Amino acid sequence: MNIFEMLRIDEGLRLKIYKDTEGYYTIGIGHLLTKSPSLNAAKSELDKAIGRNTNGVITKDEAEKLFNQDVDAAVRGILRNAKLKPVYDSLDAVRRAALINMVFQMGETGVAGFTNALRMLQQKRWDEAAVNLAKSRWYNQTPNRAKRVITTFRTGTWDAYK
Ligand SMILES: [Cl-]
Ligand SMILES: [Cl-]
Repeated sequence: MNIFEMLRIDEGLRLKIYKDTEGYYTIGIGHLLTKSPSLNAAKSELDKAIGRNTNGVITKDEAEKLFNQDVDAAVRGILRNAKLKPVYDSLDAVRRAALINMVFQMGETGVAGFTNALRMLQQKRWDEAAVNLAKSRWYNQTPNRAKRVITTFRTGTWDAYK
């Protein structure tokens, strides 16, 4: 198992503009297009991201190309964030995947805000951080996905995904 596969399981793949769990226009593998309520706006962003007139539909390769940029971007965001970097550096390969997943989903700012759990992750207090991670909107809105990530942090294995 690896980061790409993990995230592909969590976000799925759609070749046509869709709405996310929050009602936002998305496409491909969890690629947020816009938070605007307008499909046109979504469409224009899409065209701009792909570089062609797409009319709301992309190919598999295109979805994969956006996905590679997005994963790369998330990793770099972690590496550049003063609060995230230390955390990522202190972790094993599997747990690094767990933090990258959260960043892909909720952004750097989002994750950076889990102050306490972050500190707990740094101290390698697995059980405690996991409990803290569950007291959040994130866990309450996407409980199945949050459980998977949270188990990954607790255990350090890919079991929740196997
Ligand atoms: Cl983009
Ligand atoms: Cl879920």
